[PDB]
Amino acid sequence: VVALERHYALLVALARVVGAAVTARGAHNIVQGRKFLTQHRGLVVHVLKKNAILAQQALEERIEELAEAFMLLITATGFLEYE
Amino acid sequence: DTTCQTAAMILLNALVHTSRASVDCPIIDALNRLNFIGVLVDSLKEILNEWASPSQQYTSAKLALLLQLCQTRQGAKYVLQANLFRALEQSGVFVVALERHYALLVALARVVGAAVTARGAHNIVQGRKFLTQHRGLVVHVLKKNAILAQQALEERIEELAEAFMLLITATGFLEYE
Amino acid sequence: SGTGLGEVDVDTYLSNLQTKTTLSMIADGLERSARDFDAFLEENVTLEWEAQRKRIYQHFGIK
Amino acid sequence: SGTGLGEVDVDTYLSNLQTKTTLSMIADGLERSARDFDAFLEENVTLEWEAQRKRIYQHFGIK
Repeated sequence: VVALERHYALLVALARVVGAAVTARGAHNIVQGRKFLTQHRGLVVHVLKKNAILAQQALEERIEELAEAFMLLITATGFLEYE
Repeated sequence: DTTCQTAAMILLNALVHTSRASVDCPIIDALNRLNFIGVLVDSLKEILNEWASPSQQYTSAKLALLLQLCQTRQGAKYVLQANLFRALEQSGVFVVALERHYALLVALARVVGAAVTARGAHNIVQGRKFLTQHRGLVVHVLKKNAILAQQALEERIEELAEAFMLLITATGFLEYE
Repeated sequence: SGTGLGEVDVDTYLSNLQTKTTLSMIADGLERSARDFDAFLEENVTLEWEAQRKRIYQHFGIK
Repeated sequence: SGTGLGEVDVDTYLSNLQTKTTLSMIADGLERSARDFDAFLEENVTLEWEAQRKRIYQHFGIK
């Protein structure tokens, strides 16, 4: 249970760097964000649906942060408009 | 109707399948002229709402059909022009209950994986964006693989993990680093 | 004995028959589609680079 | 009593002290970074659209 928690910790770190970068400059980086979600589609869907004893709470906490990380990139990149 | 649309969707799979065995096909061409491929890709949106149950089995035949068109060389032309990358993004899709979840991701991954490696270097530009925009999620699957319900769930992980791997080597994401 | 022992009626018997036929048809179609996809993948991957495609990633990504 | 009872030596005592100090420093740094990131996210999300950002996806994607 502890090994998996460390795995998500790495994905969260990378997701935050990419998420904050796209929403930093503006419409000049949204073109890249859409490709990241489209090229890696499906993986994020599993995380956004999972969230929707000590080690268990720690693991679930990372899922909440990981799930909310991509959500920020979606609303910031405007992937909904692409459909 | 719920059963007519299901049987009709599965029927088209047999027509295109047996036609290829007979590099082009007149059946797939007719579907494009009738605006069937167009409306079909449009229905891909909000797939999460649709997905034993009658609605579940119906979607299986739907995504299964699209996977067949992405195997022939001519399908990449008509399929790519439908702008399927933007259709699967609006839906936000990216022990037995979990198994069904991966089954949907595999179906979508196969359609996208086979489509990029069908035409050539004209679709690799889109594949890189899908992996970069959705990075991290695939990393969890590729690392997971590396009683009855358990084996069935793990089997989907192997197929899902190998699905993206084919797109990577076919798209050339390693060169981008 | 007779006149009913864990049995059903004709109106329900025909419905159960139709449901079983439909379920069997759907299962056969799904299995055939899966087998065709597996054969296609085996034919496309048996060309070359069977283990390198995964070795490159295992070397690039975290093992 | 004395002369040793589940005790250690000075050479190992100083090493354990240094290791504990290093681990505490690393833990404090990680906790401070996490707290700063959480505060930044709270400041950036408290502007508006707190629940809509997830509702749009719950309506688009499969619930």
